[PDB]
Amino acid sequence: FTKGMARNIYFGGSVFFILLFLALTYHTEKTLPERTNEAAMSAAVVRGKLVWEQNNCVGCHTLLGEGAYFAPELGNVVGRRGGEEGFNTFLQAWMKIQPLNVPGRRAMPQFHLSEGQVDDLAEFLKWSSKIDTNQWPPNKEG
Amino acid sequence: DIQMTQSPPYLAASPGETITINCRASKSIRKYLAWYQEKPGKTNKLLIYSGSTLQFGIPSRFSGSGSGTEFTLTISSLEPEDFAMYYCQQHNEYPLTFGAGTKLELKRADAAPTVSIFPPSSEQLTSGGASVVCFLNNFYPKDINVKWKIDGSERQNGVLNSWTDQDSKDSTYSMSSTLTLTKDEYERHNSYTCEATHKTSTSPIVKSFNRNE
Amino acid sequence: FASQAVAKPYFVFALILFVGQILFGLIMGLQYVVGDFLFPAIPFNVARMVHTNLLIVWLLFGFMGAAYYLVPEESDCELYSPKLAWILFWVFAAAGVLTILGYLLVPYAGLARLTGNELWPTMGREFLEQPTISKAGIVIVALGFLFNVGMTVLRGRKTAISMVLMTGLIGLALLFLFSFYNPENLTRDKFYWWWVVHLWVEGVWELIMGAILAFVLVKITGVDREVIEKWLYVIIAMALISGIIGTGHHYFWIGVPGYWLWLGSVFSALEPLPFFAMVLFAFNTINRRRRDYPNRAVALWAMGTTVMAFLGAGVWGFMHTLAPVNYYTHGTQLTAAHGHMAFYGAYAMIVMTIISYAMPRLRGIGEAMDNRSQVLEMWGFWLMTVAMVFITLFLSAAGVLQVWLQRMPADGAAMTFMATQDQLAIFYWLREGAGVVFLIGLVAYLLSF
Amino acid sequence: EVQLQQSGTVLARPGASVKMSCKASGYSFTSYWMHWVKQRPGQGLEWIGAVYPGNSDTSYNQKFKGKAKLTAVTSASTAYMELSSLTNEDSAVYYCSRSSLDGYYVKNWCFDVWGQGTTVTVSSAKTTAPSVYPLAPVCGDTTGSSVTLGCLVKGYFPEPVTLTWNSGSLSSGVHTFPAVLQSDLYTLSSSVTVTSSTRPSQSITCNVAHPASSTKVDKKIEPRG
Ligand code: HEC
Ligand code: HEM
Ligand code: HEM
Ligand SMILES: [Ca+2]
Ligand SMILES: [Fe+3]
Ligand SMILES: [O]
Repeated sequence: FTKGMARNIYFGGSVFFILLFLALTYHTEKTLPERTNEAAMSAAVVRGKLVWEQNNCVGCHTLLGEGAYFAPELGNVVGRRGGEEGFNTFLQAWMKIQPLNVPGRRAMPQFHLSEGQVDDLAEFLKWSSKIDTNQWPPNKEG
Repeated sequence: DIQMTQSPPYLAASPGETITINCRASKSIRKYLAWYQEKPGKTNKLLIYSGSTLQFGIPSRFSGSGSGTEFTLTISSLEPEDFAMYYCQQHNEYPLTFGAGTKLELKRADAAPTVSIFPPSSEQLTSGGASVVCFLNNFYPKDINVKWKIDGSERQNGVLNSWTDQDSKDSTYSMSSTLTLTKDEYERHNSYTCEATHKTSTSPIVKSFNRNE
Repeated sequence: FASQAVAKPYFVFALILFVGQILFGLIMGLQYVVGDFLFPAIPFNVARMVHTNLLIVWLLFGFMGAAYYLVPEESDCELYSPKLAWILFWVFAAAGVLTILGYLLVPYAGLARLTGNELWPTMGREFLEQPTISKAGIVIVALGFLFNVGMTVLRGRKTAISMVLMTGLIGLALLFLFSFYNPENLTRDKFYWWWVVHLWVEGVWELIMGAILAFVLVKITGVDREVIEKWLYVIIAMALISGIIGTGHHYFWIGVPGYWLWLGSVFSALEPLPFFAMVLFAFNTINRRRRDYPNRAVALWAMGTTVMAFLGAGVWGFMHTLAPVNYYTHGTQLTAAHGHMAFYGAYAMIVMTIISYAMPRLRGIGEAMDNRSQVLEMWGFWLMTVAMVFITLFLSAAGVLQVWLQRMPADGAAMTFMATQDQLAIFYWLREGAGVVFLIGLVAYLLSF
Repeated sequence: EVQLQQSGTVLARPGASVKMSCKASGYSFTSYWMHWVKQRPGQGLEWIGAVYPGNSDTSYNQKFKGKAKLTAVTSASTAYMELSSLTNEDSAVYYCSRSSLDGYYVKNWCFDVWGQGTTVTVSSAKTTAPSVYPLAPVCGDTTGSSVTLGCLVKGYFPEPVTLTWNSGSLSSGVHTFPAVLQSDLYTLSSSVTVTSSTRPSQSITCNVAHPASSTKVDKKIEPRG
């Protein structure tokens, strides 16, 4: 067993697995419109995504369990704030009342968002929450 | 401890009007004042916390403002269901403390009471008691005064008063007065009188009876 | 060889930036438990992006510097362009500094507006908070660097070390291209995001560290080139073999098909292997010395780095890489714990391993420092290292406590986010403490110069 | 839906002890301060204290440090308050309520849901059925286009009593006054206005029930002679 047989294991070993991965990612992408329910991904929700990125919520929250651990999972927050029917209305309030100013509590900034922008944010979150996520998180709390 | 005093104690208004109420704190409480509404047969309801932040679900017709020491709640266009008791609560310090409240009553046209007097029943009597009852009914405003005259001479002792809350149907008040005497004291005098004075008149409403018939 | 002279700034600048990283980690660690500390002025999300972007950037400077140094010894000739190495330094430093400042001096959304993110959205993604212009700056700098150093291996010897480190870098640059790809669909977003983070950190960087390590063993030891490079090849083989499908570990809960639960857990199980063999490599070729080497501080660094890389990425990664465990632990203080030791253990440590090597022979001093500057280095080694195992312990303790209070009970009995957070305070307090020990340990490592 | 459910009325003698409960449903019980508030008639709200079911800690208003004991049972989502060595000043309504924000460090915040209140009545009185007397107009004073009658309910314990006219079917023109205390015992009264051709032409009956004593009387109001 010399350096040559070592180096080839590396070469082919990784060519095999790159192609195998590229295959599966090809396969994955063709299930996405069902799994993520793209039929319901509206102009509203794509914009909500923008509002989300531009304000860096992921800088404090987790979405689908990836992000920052300072603040709650928002992936399923719909469920835990009057859900389908009144979430938009809540999130409208939720955003205008920040920061809450309880002393020593972790604080959320005031983003000065339009009622249009908040309303988008809400659909984006409502839609995020219905992705087939392999049944994650474990419970209502996220 | 920090003490809250609300004003006024009660306030009358009409639907569609604007009213505003005050809450003062004995010492500075920064921004941390909340307001609750109390109605009969419902649980207390948060309106505003942190001086000016509307609670989820509360209509924007409600609002509030203040810091330090002096705070107010405002209702923009009163509504039928806004007539309730309002309490304020400081949330800056332990212990939590509350104002004693403001009653926000529905205004209506002034109304004279209907007075009726009642002698003891014949069964109360043969059992040893003597209650003389007087109902002052369906009146507005709430301020009223009842005066018992026995044989021309006023009587202060042995009198219990009871008042209804504002009627939810006709917005008036009622009150009974009960003069409680013994069979014996009762049979001693002849004329019993019930006098109501209420701003709908300068002259008292007078109901009485002679004990013979 | 002279033009290795360029590698200094990159290290020195890298050390500075890494002091920055700590202070901001320390801010956050305070904000955990004094939740309005520095609010509204510097929210948590700003401190974070400073902390995490200074990490990425300083490690890059380290890497580069490392290339600029070892390549010419490996290549048998002077570096292609010192002027391109110097020019790039300033572009890249200017770019790092300007963009950290944007983070601080303007609210994120306005900075979006300001850099015309609107045109080609790429901001607001974890580790990818830099404006689309800074990204491009980073790209241009990277390409110039590959040219400068890649040109140096075309003319000149091609060792396996250089070849492998070169593969290492090229892949780092290319994958960084997916940071410009920001799909409108949330699950597609996260899917490709991982092609940067994980394909970086468990794949292509492993090559960069292996090669850097392999180099330091060669010189630090005398041990034959043929066995080191044979070994160097074995390690990456295992890295790529396990790591590529491994990206499945990040694929459990995001929207992509269930078969990832299986694929991801299976291949993930194998991912500590490169790191273990990295410890074997370490001890065994620094077991059998052709010479005692003046700097035993590099030795230590070399061992520590493999050992730490193995506990952090190796052991801590395995703990939570199987789907049924990950299900409860995902996006938890356990995540913070792993992320910390592994980044520290593989990438922070390796950067300093080489610094300890290159630095003396770069200020023309000699193959090592005066015994005063040697025991300081070893102290700084131990404070920072121990401090980190402490940091991750408290974090794991807090992760496990979080999973118990919030993840496992059913609805109604599970504790809310913010409330279980409060139970965890004591751990976060202790975490700050270890964090203070660390800074002191960096300051010592620094004063060794 | 977030709801707090409080136990029924309790009656106690002076010096005795009493334990009431508050059953929380619709949210994470272990994550909010549960607060307790006292209210006596015409007397303003007073904060008693709070418990945090996540770690069992409590906080008492210094004025209730002797009186009250808060505990919580996490598996039943219920919290409890035991009051002790009852004094007459302890007759009052007691509310539980939930801090409107979750977590252990929001100790002194405002509340977002209240129980409906549990009454405590402290008395040496013994259970006693009311005497119920019909009130008719002054005899011969029959002069209106309407006439008013009354029922007088006297000397009973404890509250409450329910009163109706003609088994409930005669329900407007009615007022019933809040019971009051004379000595040990309560008394209350009700009136009915009805058009003067209605009675004594048709029959009007007073119906008083007192469930503490298992009593139901019916007094029909007869003209005097
Ligand atoms: C760090 C400064 C934050 C950033 C950036 C964003 N949020 Fe946040 N959020 C933060 C904290 C510390 C908390 C807990 C607040 C408390 O006192 O209870 C929150 C809370 C929310 C919630 C409530 C979710 C829940 O409790 O289950 C929501 C819906 C929320 N935040 C949304 C949100 C959005 C949409 C953001 C993008 C503009 C965002 N947050 C950024 C801290 C921070
Ligand atoms: C030195 C190499 C590594 C580095 C630098 C590293 C770093 C990280 C970081 C920062 C995260 C959190 C990513 C995020 O911010 O979302 C993470 C997540 C994760 N890592 Fe790695 N890691 C390394 C190696 C490994 C290895 C070898 C394994 C497997 C044995 C592993 C398994 C995981 C898993 C399972 C998660 C997901 C946590 C969750 O689901 O919440 N890591 N890693
Ligand atoms: C010792 C002082 C440090 C402190 C106080 C600290 C603190 C933190 C905090 C609070 C976070 C964010 C957690 C959250 O999002 O809720 C974080 C993130 C991170 N830190 Fe540090 N850190 C320190 C040192 C270091 C070092 C030396 C490294 C490099 C190895 C490091 C690497 C990281 C990484 C990779 C993340 C990303 C976390 C993730 O997404 O899981 N930290 N740090
Ligand atoms: Ca993260
Ligand atoms: Fe990974
Ligand atoms: O990872």
